[PDB]
Amino acid sequence: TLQYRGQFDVVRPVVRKLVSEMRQNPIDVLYRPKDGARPDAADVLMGM
Amino acid sequence: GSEKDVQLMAEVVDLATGEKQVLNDIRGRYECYTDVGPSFQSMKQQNRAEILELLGKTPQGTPEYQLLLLQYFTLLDGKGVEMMRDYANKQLIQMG
Amino acid sequence: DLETYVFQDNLATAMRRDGEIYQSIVNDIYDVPRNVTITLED
Repeated sequence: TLQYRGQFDVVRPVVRKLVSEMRQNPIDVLYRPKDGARPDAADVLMGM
Repeated sequence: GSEKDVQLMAEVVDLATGEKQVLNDIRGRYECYTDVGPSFQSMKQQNRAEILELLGKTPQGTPEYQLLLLQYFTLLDGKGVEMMRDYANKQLIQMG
Repeated sequence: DLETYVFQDNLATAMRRDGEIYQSIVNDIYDVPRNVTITLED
């Protein structure tokens, strides 16, 4: 049968706020040399 | 030579098989107690944090502040920051 | 920050794509000059 079926959402703004908050803080991998190695061991690998 | 930390090690092979054998003295086994502190990832980060703390506790316009600044600068990692590391090492060596 | 930060990021991605396309078209159409130094003593 056909009846009225509305959609009054209240949860989408929360998801939008969370994704906007997580998009404002980018995260990437940083290579650092081991303690016993040279200071510059992670230069070429980081550039690559 | 005064205060030479040789870091002597002792290892012996069985001469009957390729496997090695460890040699740890009993007298000097338990000589450092465990404690709880902040979590780091390498021994250089710990030294960097301690130098930062000492800088925070040291007032400005003092030779100790300059020594701490140079000690912090000579602990960086990146190759882009190499000018400052070399300059700090040279200054620390030339000050004796 | 702003309310439209996600839309700004999407526009930035589209602009990066546009820049890639424009760079390719320039390489295949225009005359890009090559920079070279003689390194003469004078």
